[PDB]
Amino acid sequence: KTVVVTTILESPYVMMKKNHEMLEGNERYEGYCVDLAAEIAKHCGFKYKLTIVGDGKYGARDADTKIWNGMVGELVYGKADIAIAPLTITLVREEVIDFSKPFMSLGISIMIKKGTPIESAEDLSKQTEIAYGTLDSGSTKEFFRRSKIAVFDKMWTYMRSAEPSVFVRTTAEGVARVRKSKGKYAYLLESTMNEYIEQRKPCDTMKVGGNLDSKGYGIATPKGSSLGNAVNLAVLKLNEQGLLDKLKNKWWYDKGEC
Amino acid sequence: KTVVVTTILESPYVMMKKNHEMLEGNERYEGYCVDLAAEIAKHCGFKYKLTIVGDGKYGARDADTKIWNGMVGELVYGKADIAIAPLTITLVREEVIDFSKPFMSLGISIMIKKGTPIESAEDLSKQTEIAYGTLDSGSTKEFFRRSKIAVFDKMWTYMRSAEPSVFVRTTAEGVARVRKSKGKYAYLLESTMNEYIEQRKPCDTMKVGGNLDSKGYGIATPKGSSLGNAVNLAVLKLNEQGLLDKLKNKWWYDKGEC
Ligand SMILES: NC(=O)COc1c(F)cc(SCCNS(=O)(=O)c2ccccc2)cc1F
Ligand SMILES: N[C@@H](CCC(=O)O)C(=O)O
Ligand SMILES: N[C@@H](CCC(=O)O)C(=O)O
Ligand SMILES: [Zn+2]
Ligand SMILES: [Zn+2]
Ligand SMILES: [Zn+2]
Ligand SMILES: [Zn+2]
Repeated sequence: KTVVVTTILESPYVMMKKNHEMLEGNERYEGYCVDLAAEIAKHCGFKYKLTIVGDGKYGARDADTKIWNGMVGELVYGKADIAIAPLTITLVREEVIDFSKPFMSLGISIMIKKGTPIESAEDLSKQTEIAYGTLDSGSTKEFFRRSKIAVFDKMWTYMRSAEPSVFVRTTAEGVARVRKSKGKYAYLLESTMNEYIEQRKPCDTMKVGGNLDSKGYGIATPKGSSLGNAVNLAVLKLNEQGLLDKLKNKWWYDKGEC
Repeated sequence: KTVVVTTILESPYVMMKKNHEMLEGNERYEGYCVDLAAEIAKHCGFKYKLTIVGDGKYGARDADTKIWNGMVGELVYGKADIAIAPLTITLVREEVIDFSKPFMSLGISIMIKKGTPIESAEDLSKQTEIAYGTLDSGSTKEFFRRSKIAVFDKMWTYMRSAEPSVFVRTTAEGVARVRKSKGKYAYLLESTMNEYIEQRKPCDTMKVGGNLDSKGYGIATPKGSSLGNAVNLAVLKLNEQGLLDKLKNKWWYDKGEC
């Protein structure tokens, strides 16, 4: 059976090839997770189809209904067999889906427009002139809502009540807002994405301060999928062989234009 | 039932307290893994006894007999219920034991005596005046014994054939060898241990170069153990509370004396 892979359009993980209208199926896409999907499928011995998550979301549970959206939702409700995307391993997600060992490390980080007078999360929390926000329906927002760490809870208190809204629906929207706002919007997003964007034209953003936490992305499968075990062994093999490092280099740094 | 925890004397993960005499059982020990064990035990709801691996090794499989030694062997042969130690997640181990998601990241690194004229692994490989080696029965030696990277394979060819032997039985022996060889021995070990030692008196070693790979330590249980699931959930939770970040600062940065 063709394994249905859910993923998300997020650079440089999955992107539309420039001539994708003349290509078919998996060939329409390129990027880190496209290359990785090919390798996981080869080492696990399955055929597969890449499908972009319909609602364009990573995955969170609605607080009132308790329905999961995004890629998590496609797995939970049986629409996809596997997710190969920059999907963060979290405890609440682990209650409903399974994750491989992580294939890439990351932490929450701060993106500013160059010259913004902020060097840290503590800096951000202590002022109001520069607004700051995070992506909707993702692990970064949930991180702040739940955190018991003084500085991060102070940030949550501000963000949840800030008007106009400081949350964005896609990473690209957040990045554009940073670039537009003349230094008055900072964006909280994962270090991997922050680092990619810093090396992309117009080279007008940068990552400041240390990461706020330390986690990783995992390949996710529905609970009790037969695929879980083989996928995990494939991730370990590819790490040890050096593939993951090679792919990071290909899509981040060899890709660099600043 | 009291859970038998296997671990290994390795700073700053598990150390006999200087002062101890009036202490018994688990109380004799201190360290990152000692603190982590107490947290895992509290979140999983079990009592436990810390035991130091009998053969003082992490664990490797004998090529001729296929018997596993070290902490891995203690799990495989049913001599302990769980290992809580800086035990590297590897493909060959995952075939015989289960690991939690990683609780700490590390990479292979180079330790020199300060002033040694080496800045990289490439430097080591291209010369012969300065000897170099690694720990026996651990993941670092296997890394080299398997690597296809030109520089690392060149290092392997040298190390496996060097006389006298460049391999050591314990990390402490490796560190002593660096300290007392006047810059003529360099030691390959994990970044975590290297960075700890660099901030300890006599402050005469340092980490040079970047890491050679990127991996993680996991909590290990015997295949199919009934502890596995609860332990993984606990590592997830401790990470998201930040407790793991807190213990890292306690045992690395608060321990600095240089
Ligand atoms: N390519 C790689 O080597 C990346 O793999 C790793 C790794 F080896 C270690 C870590 S430590 C950070 C926490 N480990 S986790 O991401 O599996 C996690 C996430 C949330 C709760 C508990 C544990 C990270 C990597 F990505
Ligand atoms: N990687 C995140 C999405 C990005 C973010 O939340 O910053 C997740 O899995 O939800
Ligand atoms: N962490 C290693 C031990 C130290 C080393 O090999 O450098 C292991 O689990 O085997
Ligand atoms: Zn391959
Ligand atoms: Zn004593
Ligand atoms: Zn606790
Ligand atoms: Zn033998």
